[PDB]
Amino acid sequence: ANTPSAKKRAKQAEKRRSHNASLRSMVRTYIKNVVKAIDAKDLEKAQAAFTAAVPVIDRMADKGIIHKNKAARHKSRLSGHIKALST
Amino acid sequence: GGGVGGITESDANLALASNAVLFGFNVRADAGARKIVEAEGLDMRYYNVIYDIIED
Amino acid sequence: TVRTLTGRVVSDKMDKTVTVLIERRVKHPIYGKYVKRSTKLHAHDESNQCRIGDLVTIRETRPLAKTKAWTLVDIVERAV
Amino acid sequence: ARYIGPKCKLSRREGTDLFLKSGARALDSKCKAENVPGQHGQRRGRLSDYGLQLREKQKVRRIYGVLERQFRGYYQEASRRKGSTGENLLQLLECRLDNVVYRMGFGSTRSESRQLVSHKAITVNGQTVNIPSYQVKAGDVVAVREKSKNQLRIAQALELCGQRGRVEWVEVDLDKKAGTFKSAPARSDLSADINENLIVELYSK
Amino acid sequence: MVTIRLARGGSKKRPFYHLTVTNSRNARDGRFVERIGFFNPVATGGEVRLSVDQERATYWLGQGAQPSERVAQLLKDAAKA
RNA sequence: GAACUGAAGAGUUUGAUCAUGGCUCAGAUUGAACGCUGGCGGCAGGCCUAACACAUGCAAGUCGAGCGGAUGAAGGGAGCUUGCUCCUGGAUUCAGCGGCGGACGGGUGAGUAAUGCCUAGGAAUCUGCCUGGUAGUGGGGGAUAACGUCCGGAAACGGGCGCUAAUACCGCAUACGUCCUGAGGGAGAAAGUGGGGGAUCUUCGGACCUCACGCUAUCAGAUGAGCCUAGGUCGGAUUAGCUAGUUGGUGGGGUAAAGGCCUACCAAGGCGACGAUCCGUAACUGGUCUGAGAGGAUGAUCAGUCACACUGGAACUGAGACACGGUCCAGACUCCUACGGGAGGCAGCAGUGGGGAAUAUUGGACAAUGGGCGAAAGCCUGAUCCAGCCAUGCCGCGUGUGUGAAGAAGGUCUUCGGAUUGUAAAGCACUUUAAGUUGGGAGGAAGGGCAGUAAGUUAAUACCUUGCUGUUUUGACGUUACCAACAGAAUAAGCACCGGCUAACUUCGUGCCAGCAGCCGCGGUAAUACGAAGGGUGCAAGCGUUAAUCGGAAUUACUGGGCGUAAAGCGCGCGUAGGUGGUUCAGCAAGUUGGAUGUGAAAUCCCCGGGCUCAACCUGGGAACUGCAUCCAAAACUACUGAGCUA
Ligand SMILES: [Mg+2]
Ligand SMILES: [Mg+2]
Ligand SMILES: [Mg+2]
Ligand SMILES: [Mg+2]
Ligand SMILES: [Mg+2]
Ligand SMILES: [Mg+2]
Ligand SMILES: [Mg+2]
Ligand SMILES: [Mg+2]
Ligand SMILES: [Mg+2]
Ligand SMILES: [Mg+2]
Ligand SMILES: [Mg+2]
Ligand SMILES: [Mg+2]
Ligand SMILES: [Mg+2]
Ligand SMILES: [Mg+2]
Ligand SMILES: [Mg+2]
Ligand SMILES: [Mg+2]
Ligand SMILES: [Mg+2]
Ligand SMILES: [Mg+2]
Ligand SMILES: [Mg+2]
Ligand SMILES: [Mg+2]
Ligand SMILES: [Mg+2]
Ligand SMILES: [Mg+2]
Ligand SMILES: [Mg+2]
Ligand SMILES: [Mg+2]
Ligand SMILES: [Mg+2]
Ligand SMILES: [Mg+2]
Ligand SMILES: [Mg+2]
Ligand SMILES: [Mg+2]
Ligand SMILES: [Mg+2]
Ligand SMILES: [Mg+2]
Ligand SMILES: [Mg+2]
Ligand SMILES: [Mg+2]
Ligand SMILES: [Mg+2]
Ligand SMILES: [Mg+2]
Ligand SMILES: [Mg+2]
Ligand SMILES: [Mg+2]
Ligand SMILES: [Mg+2]
Ligand SMILES: [Mg+2]
Ligand SMILES: [Mg+2]
Ligand SMILES: [Mg+2]
Ligand SMILES: [Mg+2]
Ligand SMILES: [Mg+2]
Ligand SMILES: [Mg+2]
Ligand SMILES: [Mg+2]
Ligand SMILES: [Mg+2]
Ligand SMILES: [Mg+2]
Ligand SMILES: [Mg+2]
Ligand SMILES: [Mg+2]
Ligand SMILES: [Mg+2]
Ligand SMILES: [Mg+2]
Ligand SMILES: [Mg+2]
Ligand SMILES: [Mg+2]
Ligand SMILES: [Mg+2]
Ligand SMILES: [Mg+2]
Ligand SMILES: [Mg+2]
Ligand SMILES: [Mg+2]
Ligand SMILES: [Mg+2]
Ligand SMILES: [Mg+2]
Ligand SMILES: [Mg+2]
Ligand SMILES: [Mg+2]
Ligand SMILES: [Mg+2]
Repeated sequence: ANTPSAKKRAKQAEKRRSHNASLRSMVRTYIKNVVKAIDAKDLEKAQAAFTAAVPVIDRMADKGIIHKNKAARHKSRLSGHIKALST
Repeated sequence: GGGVGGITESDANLALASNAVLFGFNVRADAGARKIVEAEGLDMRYYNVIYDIIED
Repeated sequence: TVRTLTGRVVSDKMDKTVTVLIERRVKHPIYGKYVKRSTKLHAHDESNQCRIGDLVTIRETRPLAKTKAWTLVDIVERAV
Repeated sequence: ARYIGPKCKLSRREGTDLFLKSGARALDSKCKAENVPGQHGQRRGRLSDYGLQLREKQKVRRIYGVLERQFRGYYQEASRRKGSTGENLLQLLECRLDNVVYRMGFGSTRSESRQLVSHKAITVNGQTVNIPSYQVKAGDVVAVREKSKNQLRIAQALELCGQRGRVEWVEVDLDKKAGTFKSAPARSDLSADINENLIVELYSK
Repeated sequence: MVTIRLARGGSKKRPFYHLTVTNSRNARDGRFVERIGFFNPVATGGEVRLSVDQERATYWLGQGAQPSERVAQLLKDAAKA
């Protein structure tokens, strides 16, 4: 960089990336738990994982880590998969 | 051909057109003149003392 | 309302989709003669009810695949 | 630029009057105006159609004292305007400020009226104009600045314009040297010797 | 945002202004949305000093367009008359 | 009322003629270059070549009214004594955290023949700041820079330990809208600052009331972008086959959003002589130059879109970038160095070398219009406004005006008589534009500070917002535009050509030489063609030459040409695609015709006006944009459908 503004922006951007990566991995792991539970044909596990995973998905969409459309899509598809599994 | 400054394409292909020897005293050739000198078989000598030039 | 295109069916070997040929007649820019041009479109046939030689009508919708954004609404001249 | 030099070889070469001196004494008894200028003066030398067209254009230009580029501009404007460019060119030439000052008797010739206009001695609408190309409109009042009303030049110019013919399209107020431009003079108000068809023919090639 | 400002035309030391409705991040004399009149700092004679479309100006001010300082002053002056 | 109105030919094949046919010329234009010459101003333009390499300056910062900390005025004072110390207070200034901006403005045209551009459409999306509604801002928690401390390094600077705030960060509470879920139910927010105050308690620390700014969910609007379809967009066939995620279906994943966008199975499809693939070339458009038009050529300056930022990739942050003065990796090339070890990217504004026939100043100011931040003063701004250089272009003005025959002197030619340069000069008399000097003198300026008053907001003559009033304050250009006075004719004309085409002629030198030349052609002893001199003809602060486009060229002929002998009918059949279709009714409405609506950016071209003393130039309204799409109507012709008739 050549000016102080660029250096400060680079420093702040590195901090932002460090903060955001952990939360994104959090959301991914919470979704993957539900996906694995569904793939194993386990109902009670599926409801437990879905109930644990919906609040974090909504909270992280609200914080701005992901877009709310993605949260709605994930919720809809997980709900459909679980409801189809129950029958 | 005389001149002051580095060896250029103009004097390189001025030497090419006269079967001349290209002498540079305390100067260097640039990239284009180097390309031209490599392309043909022009002989180019560098120097930093005038008596080396006189001897050659 | 909705604008449509009318043309012949030239291929139905694909699944749930048909190839439609649309004939247009355009005046030549410089010499003034009228020449005929052809357009080939891939239309969506949900129930595979169109055969080669049929004269049908289609409309425009959102893309359904790549190179497929037209859907047929009526078969009006059944082939022999 | 401007043509500055012998202003009578032009008359001999064109072969017409082509007023350039004050007209006080004469034209014949100053130059023997029957031979073309130069050593080969006695030769006649009948010339071609292009020569006739060129001579006609040169005669008009030397009458009104304008150069070639300004004349081309005048021709383009006359062609752009409606109604028979042939006399449109004359309408437009006859409205220049120096020509109008000449026609009002303030100057003996066109060069002296140009001298007057360029040297800030003429007001058009009560305000000074010094461009010898200003197209005066119908109804303007060309006058003379009060500090320039005692020049003799105007006195001789007026007393000599008293006898050259009645223009009958400008009214000059002799006592205090104020004029008026009623309108542009129609083709029938000018001399019927200029063949403007030759000019239009020359430029349409 | 969307603003109403003056676009400069005319010539050297002879400025003329168009009252233009533009996206703010455009060139001063670049693309615009609509022109709603003009302003003449010199005028004189038969030239008018400034003219504005009342209808278009009110419509654009109702849609959330922020006029500049000069546009505000000139528009209030035009509304005064 | 107007928006047009418009079209030339000549030279050269022959002893001569008509035709065919090529070559050449007369016109208008350049981002031009060169040669000779050169006074002024106004308005524009100025690396077309090496997307070659770059020394040195500047081109993006702002907010203390978000937050700690350290800098600590004036003062009130206190002591001792001329000055110091101390305290309270504290005005100013910011290295750091944090919020915005940095994705704009500016540059260039390498790549790209179609994920580009142009025209017309549509459906499945997002959109900071901006506008109008709806519902809120309740209560906790753990950190960390700055800082202190300990080492190493030439420096750049780096590392460990401890300590502290926020509109930094994370749970909890609640949800008018919002998410998903089928009703049933479940899920998800915030932040506080600044100016005043009646009554109450409290440290009017404050709570509480009020205003302003701010923050959180959400709807609509505006703006901006993403996505899809149809048509069009250079040359080549001495380039004929191309394609296996390829073409389509299903399940799943992924995106803000449709989609082979990706993946796993199933099928064998998709494109192409209406030119696929390949090769070469090239940003596209409004527009510009020519042309009577139709066309041809072409994308400088101006405006819209696209792509690029030393070369090749990748993502992060963010509403928005795969990021023009940001990050990471690799590479080529320069440099530093103390030899341990790092830095760089002018296709931003000036500037340099280099290449070239060829293209300019290390300028001034943020006064004006814009952009970023701020609450507001205000700060920043090579955008912009202006200056400098260059006849590069367009336009305008000067270099004087009248009289003047001894038709002076000199030159040139001569039939030796004279003619011509020539009213030209001199003489005489006038004028002072531009330039020089002196003195006056606008307009580009809206606003800002302070003070007062009146309305609205409340709960309040508070703060604050808004009208108005008074005072003060602002211009780089700039010795402005413009105006008045003084002096004197004083300070200012060159270039090409003169055989025909093509306006303008003779003498003297030379002798197939020296030379000229666009095409015919000149020059071998009287050369209007070479070189001078007299004279003349065109232009004129310019004039010629060279290079390039259209025209003339009806010489690629759609408008608008030809093929017996000048170039040109395949050696002759048959036949595929294609082009074309004898004659009657009836229908339909693709072509065709008429009308309406929307669109066809602005500028430019054109018409009528208005401002610069005129013009160039600037500008108002109109016309036009000949096209495209959608509706309504008509049925003669062509197309299509049904039924006939026989030439
Ligand atoms: Mg949120
Ligand atoms: Mg599909
Ligand atoms: Mg001129
Ligand atoms: Mg002959
Ligand atoms: Mg360049
Ligand atoms: Mg600071
Ligand atoms: Mg740009
Ligand atoms: Mg390019
Ligand atoms: Mg290619
Ligand atoms: Mg909650
Ligand atoms: Mg909170
Ligand atoms: Mg927060
Ligand atoms: Mg604030
Ligand atoms: Mg297309
Ligand atoms: Mg696969
Ligand atoms: Mg799917
Ligand atoms: Mg994205
Ligand atoms: Mg696609
Ligand atoms: Mg699929
Ligand atoms: Mg091809
Ligand atoms: Mg290229
Ligand atoms: Mg023609
Ligand atoms: Mg092109
Ligand atoms: Mg450029
Ligand atoms: Mg542009
Ligand atoms: Mg790169
Ligand atoms: Mg992001
Ligand atoms: Mg980019
Ligand atoms: Mg950047
Ligand atoms: Mg740079
Ligand atoms: Mg530069
Ligand atoms: Mg470079
Ligand atoms: Mg050079
Ligand atoms: Mg030059
Ligand atoms: Mg400014
Ligand atoms: Mg400050
Ligand atoms: Mg600075
Ligand atoms: Mg500066
Ligand atoms: Mg000039
Ligand atoms: Mg020159
Ligand atoms: Mg004599
Ligand atoms: Mg002023
Ligand atoms: Mg002749
Ligand atoms: Mg001789
Ligand atoms: Mg000749
Ligand atoms: Mg000669
Ligand atoms: Mg030429
Ligand atoms: Mg032609
Ligand atoms: Mg030609
Ligand atoms: Mg024909
Ligand atoms: Mg022929
Ligand atoms: Mg023959
Ligand atoms: Mg023969
Ligand atoms: Mg035959
Ligand atoms: Mg056939
Ligand atoms: Mg028929
Ligand atoms: Mg047929
Ligand atoms: Mg337009
Ligand atoms: Mg006027
Ligand atoms: Mg119109
Ligand atoms: Mg009918």
